[PDB]
Amino acid sequence: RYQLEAVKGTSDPAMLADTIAYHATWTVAEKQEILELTDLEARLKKVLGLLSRDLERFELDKRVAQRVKEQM
Amino acid sequence: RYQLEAVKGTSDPAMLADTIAYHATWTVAEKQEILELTDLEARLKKVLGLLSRDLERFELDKRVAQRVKEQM
Repeated sequence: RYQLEAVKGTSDPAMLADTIAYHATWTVAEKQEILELTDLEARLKKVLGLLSRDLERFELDKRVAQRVKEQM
Repeated sequence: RYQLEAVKGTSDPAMLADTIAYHATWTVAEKQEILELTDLEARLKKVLGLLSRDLERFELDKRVAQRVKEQM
């Protein structure tokens, strides 16, 4: 994650969405969609919803993991 | 924001009332039934009752949008 922290001076939002949208691997084809999109706010709210479902399933994974340890 | 300039310029409230009733696009028969009523009371109450309904519809569409994004 130093690859984002060295490009903080670039304030181009569609380019940073192409960066962070690349720096998270959910699906290569939807990253091809985002990398080829014209609109910037659409790809920004898309990456927000993707990080939403990602961190939400992370927390569901932690819930199931504690469930398993307690059943142990 | 150039329709708000004709309602913030002068202080005569009848001209402001008719230009707020004109800046809200509606159906022709409702405009004729507003035209049948000579006072400003019932017609501005009708415009209020429809614009508040418009506010409810926009806020309902936004709430449905956020709940659908989280649900999906």
